[PDB]
Amino acid sequence: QCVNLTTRTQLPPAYTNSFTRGVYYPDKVFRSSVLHSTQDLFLPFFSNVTWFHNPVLPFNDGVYFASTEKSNIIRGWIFGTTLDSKTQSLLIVNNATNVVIKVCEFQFCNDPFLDVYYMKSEFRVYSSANNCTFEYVSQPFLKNLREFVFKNIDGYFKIYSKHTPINLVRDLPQGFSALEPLVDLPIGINITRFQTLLALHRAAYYVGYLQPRTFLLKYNENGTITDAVDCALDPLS
Amino acid sequence: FNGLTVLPPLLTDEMIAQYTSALLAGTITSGWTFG
Amino acid sequence: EAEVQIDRLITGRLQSLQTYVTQQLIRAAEIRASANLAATKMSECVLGQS
Amino acid sequence: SSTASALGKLQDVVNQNAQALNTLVKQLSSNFGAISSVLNDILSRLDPPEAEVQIDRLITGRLQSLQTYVTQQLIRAAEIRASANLAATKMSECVLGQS
Amino acid sequence: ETKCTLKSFTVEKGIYQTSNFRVQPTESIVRFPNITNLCPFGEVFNATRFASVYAWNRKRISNCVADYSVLYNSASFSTFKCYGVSPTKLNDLCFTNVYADSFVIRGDEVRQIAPGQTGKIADYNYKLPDDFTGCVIAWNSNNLDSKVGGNYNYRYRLFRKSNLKPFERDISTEIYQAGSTPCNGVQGFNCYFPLQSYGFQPTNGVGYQPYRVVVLSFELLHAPATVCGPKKSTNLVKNKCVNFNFNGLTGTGVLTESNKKFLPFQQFGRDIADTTDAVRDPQTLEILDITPCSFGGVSVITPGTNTSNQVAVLYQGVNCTEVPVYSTGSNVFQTRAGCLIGAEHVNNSYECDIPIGAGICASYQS
Amino acid sequence: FQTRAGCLIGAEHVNNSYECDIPIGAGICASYQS
Amino acid sequence: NGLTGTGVLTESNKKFLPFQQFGRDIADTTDAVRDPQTLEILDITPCSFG
Amino acid sequence: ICGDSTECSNLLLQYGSFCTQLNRALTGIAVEQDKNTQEVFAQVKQIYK
Amino acid sequence: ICGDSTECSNLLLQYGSFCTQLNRALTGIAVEQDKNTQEVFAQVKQIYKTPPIKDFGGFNFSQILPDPSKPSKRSFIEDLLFNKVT
Ligand SMILES: *[C@@H]1O[C@H](CO)[C@@H](O[C@@H]2O[C@H](CO)[C@@H](O)[C@H](O)[C@H]2NC(C)=O)[C@H](O)[C@H]1NC(C)=O
Ligand SMILES: *[C@@H]1O[C@H](CO)[C@@H](O[C@@H]2O[C@H](CO)[C@@H](O)[C@H](O)[C@H]2NC(C)=O)[C@H](O)[C@H]1NC(C)=O
Ligand SMILES: *[C@@H]1O[C@H](CO)[C@@H](O[C@@H]2O[C@H](CO)[C@@H](O)[C@H](O)[C@H]2NC(C)=O)[C@H](O)[C@H]1NC(C)=O
Ligand SMILES: *[C@@H]1O[C@H](CO)[C@@H](O[C@@H]2O[C@H](CO)[C@@H](O)[C@H](O)[C@H]2NC(C)=O)[C@H](O)[C@H]1NC(C)=O
Ligand SMILES: *[C@@H]1O[C@H](CO)[C@@H](O[C@@H]2O[C@H](CO)[C@@H](O)[C@H](O)[C@H]2NC(C)=O)[C@H](O)[C@H]1NC(C)=O
Ligand SMILES: *[C@@H]1O[C@H](CO)[C@@H](O[C@@H]2O[C@H](CO)[C@@H](O)[C@H](O)[C@H]2NC(C)=O)[C@H](O)[C@H]1NC(C)=O
Ligand SMILES: *[C@@H]1O[C@H](CO)[C@@H](O)[C@H](O)[C@H]1NC(C)=O
Ligand SMILES: *[C@@H]1O[C@H](CO)[C@@H](O)[C@H](O)[C@H]1NC(C)=O
Ligand SMILES: *[C@@H]1O[C@H](CO)[C@@H](O)[C@H](O)[C@H]1NC(C)=O
Ligand SMILES: *[C@@H]1O[C@H](CO)[C@@H](O)[C@H](O)[C@H]1NC(C)=O
Ligand SMILES: *[C@@H]1O[C@H](CO)[C@@H](O)[C@H](O)[C@H]1NC(C)=O
Ligand SMILES: *[C@@H]1O[C@H](CO)[C@@H](O)[C@H](O)[C@H]1NC(C)=O
Repeated sequence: QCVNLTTRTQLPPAYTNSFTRGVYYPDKVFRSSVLHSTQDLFLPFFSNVTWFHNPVLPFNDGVYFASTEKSNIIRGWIFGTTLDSKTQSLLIVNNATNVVIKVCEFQFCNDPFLDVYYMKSEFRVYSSANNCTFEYVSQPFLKNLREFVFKNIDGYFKIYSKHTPINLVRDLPQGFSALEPLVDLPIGINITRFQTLLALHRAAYYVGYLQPRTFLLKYNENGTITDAVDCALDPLS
Repeated sequence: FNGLTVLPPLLTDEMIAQYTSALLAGTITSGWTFG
Repeated sequence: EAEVQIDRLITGRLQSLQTYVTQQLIRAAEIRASANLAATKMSECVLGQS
Repeated sequence: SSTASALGKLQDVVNQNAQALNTLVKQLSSNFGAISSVLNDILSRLDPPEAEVQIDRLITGRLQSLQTYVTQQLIRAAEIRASANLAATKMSECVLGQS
Repeated sequence: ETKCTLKSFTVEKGIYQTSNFRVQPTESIVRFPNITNLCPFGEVFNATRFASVYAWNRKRISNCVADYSVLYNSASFSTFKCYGVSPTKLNDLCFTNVYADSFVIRGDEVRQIAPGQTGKIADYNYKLPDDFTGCVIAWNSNNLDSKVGGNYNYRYRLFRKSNLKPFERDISTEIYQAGSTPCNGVQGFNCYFPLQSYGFQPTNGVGYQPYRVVVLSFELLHAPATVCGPKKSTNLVKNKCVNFNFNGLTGTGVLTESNKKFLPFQQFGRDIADTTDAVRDPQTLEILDITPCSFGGVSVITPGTNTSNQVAVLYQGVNCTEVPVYSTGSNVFQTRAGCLIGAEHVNNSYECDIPIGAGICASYQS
Repeated sequence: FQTRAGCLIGAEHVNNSYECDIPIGAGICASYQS
Repeated sequence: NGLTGTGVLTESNKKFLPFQQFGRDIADTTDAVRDPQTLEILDITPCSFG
Repeated sequence: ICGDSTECSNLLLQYGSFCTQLNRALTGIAVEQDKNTQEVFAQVKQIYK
Repeated sequence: ICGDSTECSNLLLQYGSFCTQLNRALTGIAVEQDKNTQEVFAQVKQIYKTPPIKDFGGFNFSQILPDPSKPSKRSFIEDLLFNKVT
């Protein structure tokens, strides 16, 4: 139940600096007052990250998705190859109540949207859903930046998340914050592209890509990652 | 070569010869006092 | 089985390299002793009368 | 009192000893070509007629590492003995009399 | 012991190092989660229809209690062969994410399913990794999977551009260009369909009757345990040198209450040189602690068998709290080098005869 | 800069001569000022 | 001609006797080869590393 | 011991740090040689003529 | 090597007397350390003591003589040396 979006809004694909974001806990082992070196997928320091002020973007290996959203406009995500019923598709929705994760052969139009009526009840993102594979429900995820990391390893979809209040106007803060592991989806899907959802009334977010490399991580007294060093960045590194 | 290298010494031969010359001039002229 | 053959080659070459390193260490120790003797002789019999 | 790094030699000796111990204890976490680096898992997970092969791989690797450590210790002890002999001679000649 | 170690019947004055000392464990503790639901295995083993080899059925099972004893003793299986695990120990282990693959193959191809094995099914239909861990079960299905009218529904891959990948599924059906000219969707010269059908008939002899094969694959500690076997859970014991089997992690030591500040997602910490220090019990979710039981070398101080035959015993680096033949012996002395039994402490000070350590040493008088 | 020991990047060559503090080799060495 | 290896090739003034195909110095290290078509002597040196 | 081979490097990887200490010993030897020469020959405060 | 495993000990038992050889060297090393210290420091037969009144012709040795106030009975320089290095 959707039609083509006539008002083709254009989000300028600007470029900004990655700085030192994209650090997450790599394992499930506690440590304290130790400097540990680990090799894994990470966001390289001081790289370009794309800024949007809805197009189609490839999944590649892993995705760092950040949003300095206000009033919680962002709703969910769509994952798949061609976003049609012919191939398995995945949907994440975070509405006012419990979040829903769905894996079915869903069908979508050109520009799916959620929309709100001002009494808030509207959902026509998809068009058809015949064969379903996985269903899940969890606690809702939600001036305040929210960062997520999506990885697909060995038939496991890892989602790491972290939200922190922000006061800077536009650019990503030049601070440090690790990303705790949030959810593991134990379903194997061949994802290659993904989308985004907005809560329109009836647009700034940053996207970066990961690469495999080695990091050095310092644990404080209480076991919280507090500082990091990227190996292949500079002779001093 | 097959992964092996030889590194040059820090002191070149001219400097060693200069040290020997300095020592010998000092011992000729000043005796043992310069030690 | 290629990996087994590679394992044999690896362990043999590692053993040879270890032997070379140990021999170099012994020779270096002896050379250091000789150098200390030379330094003492230079200090005593050149800068003074013994 | 003011200037630091004036006692480099003793600190270097301590550092070398600690580093040797650290690498020796860290060598315990290597597969050495086996299927696991922990002996209890291979014991309690697999059938003995080739668990013995895995244990043999672990044994030979660890024994080789221990031998190398012992040889390094011997060399270091020799040089320390030479230094101690020099110190004893110096203290006998320059403290108990005028050189 | 001194005489045996020195390989002599006479021992001169001195202190010798004979053997070592360790504290034996006392009891056992087992701690498992409170999960008791059964595991579905007859659903997949007794399925009426199995898919073809190229479309082998893939199933994922987790969060269940599986008893392998009732399947180990079953005689309905012609072939029962595992690689990385001894079958009798499957009832004593816990895994996560068990994968089951079921298919139907010919009788003579059973050997093809093996790590480091080459053939036709092994490289064109189902490639097994060289380091694969798991088990394979095979059994003849000529009585039910063979039709007198002929079974052509079962097909196997015959041609491909190159070799497959381990644990890869291929369902693409395109004409194969066997020559130097495109087929253009025409199955003629140098043009064949990559799938070849079967002629399963009951009248056929051995080597052609249908065979049903199910393979199981596991993992080795990549997530908190979810699928174990039927086992009994004991309670927790404190301040005792005991051995534990915490969720498959087996180890011996003394368990102590620890104040380490975990975070809501870690299961067990450690420290420098990857030594397992603290753990979390599954049922109660408490921050425990692991410390090795006391151990250390022992030494004998003797004045020489030439003179006397009484000795003293020194336990190195051992606090005088867990000493236990010398359970009592004589008065016991405590030093910076350990504990000493069989000698009497005095207030005097003489020259050193038999060096002991920390500035103290012993001599014969007793 | 090209030296008997190899090639050096990120340093400037001067005509003076000071005491050697960070030995490089072949009779030359580098220091901090740059 | 079946002799395989990595390196950089230069002109060489070595004079092979009319029936050899390649040369070496010590420890079986090939240094010069003769191309089967032009029939001339070249020189092989390893690629830089350090 | 591998001569630029990927599989050889992967197989060697599971032997632990057998090569850090070798280079450490060799560097120690080189530094010792330099110190030997410096301490045997450099015994003059100035350069006389 | 074995970490309290009987099977590992049995398998190691057929490797000859390597462990006796290994343990026989470390003991010699320790004895050598003890002898080194003893032969470098134990140079005198009696423990001499300085007189309580100190008038050494104007020289002032107060920084090197032991300090009775400190529990360690070490001099100032020795305390500085002990604190300087880990
Ligand atoms: C995952 O999906 C992508 C499509 O998003 C697949 O890419 C296709 O690969 C085939 C084989 O080379 C090509 O013929 C197609 O043109 C590709 N499609 C696109 C859109 O590029 C990919 O093969 C899939 N991977 C798996 C393992 O199924
Ligand atoms: C949803 O599931 C049905 C049931 O399997 C699919 O229908 C089958 O699709 C396969 C695809 O090749 C065919 O081979 C079968 O013959 C179909 N069977 C029937 C009874 O229709 C259906 O295609 C699935 N939907 C989508 C979009 O893939
Ligand atoms: C590690 O955790 C401890 C325990 O909470 C922290 O110590 C106290 O923490 C509380 C609450 O955070 C503070 O109100 C106290 O002032 C802290 N006491 C002290 C002596 O610091 C400790 O601060 C934490 N460390 C870090 C680096 O966050
Ligand atoms: C598949 O079905 C067979 C029945 O033909 C099961 O085998 C019997 O299971 C019952 C269970 O109560 C036992 O009492 C019998 O002794 C079993 N054998 C026979 C010959 O009847 C078999 O267990 C089923 N498969 C699985 C995996 O459970
Ligand atoms: C040997 O063990 C005993 C028992 O643990 C130690 O005695 C404890 O000492 C501490 C420190 O003074 C006290 O807090 C405890 O209350 C004592 N416990 C008991 C039961 O007495 C003793 O200190 C240990 N000896 C050494 C040398 O460490
Ligand atoms: C010898 O030197 C020490 C200092 O090394 C002198 O001790 C100082 O004495 C003055 C006057 O009594 C005090 O103000 C200082 O605080 C003392 N310094 C220390 C470090 O204690 C000592 O007086 C000197 N002795 C003589 C005889 O001159
Ligand atoms: C980032 O993108 C800009 C495009 O304007 C480009 O000029 C810049 O070189 C890029 N950064 C890096 C590190 O390549
Ligand atoms: C939000 O999603 C949940 C999914 O469980 C659904 O039950 C609920 O009705 C949704 N609320 C609205 C306002 O759409
Ligand atoms: C399992 O159930 C028991 C029974 O109440 C409870 O005491 C225990 O905490 C539970 N453990 C888990 C991990 O749910
Ligand atoms: C030790 O033995 C000698 C002869 O073997 C003997 O003369 C001496 O008395 C013995 N020492 C004793 C008994 O203390
Ligand atoms: C000797 O030691 C004991 C205990 O070891 C002590 O009671 C006694 O006071 C000390 N002095 C004398 C003179 O006995
Ligand atoms: C001094 O340095 C300059 C710049 O590096 C160089 O051109 C010149 O040749 C050097 N020597 C003299 C004598 O100027």
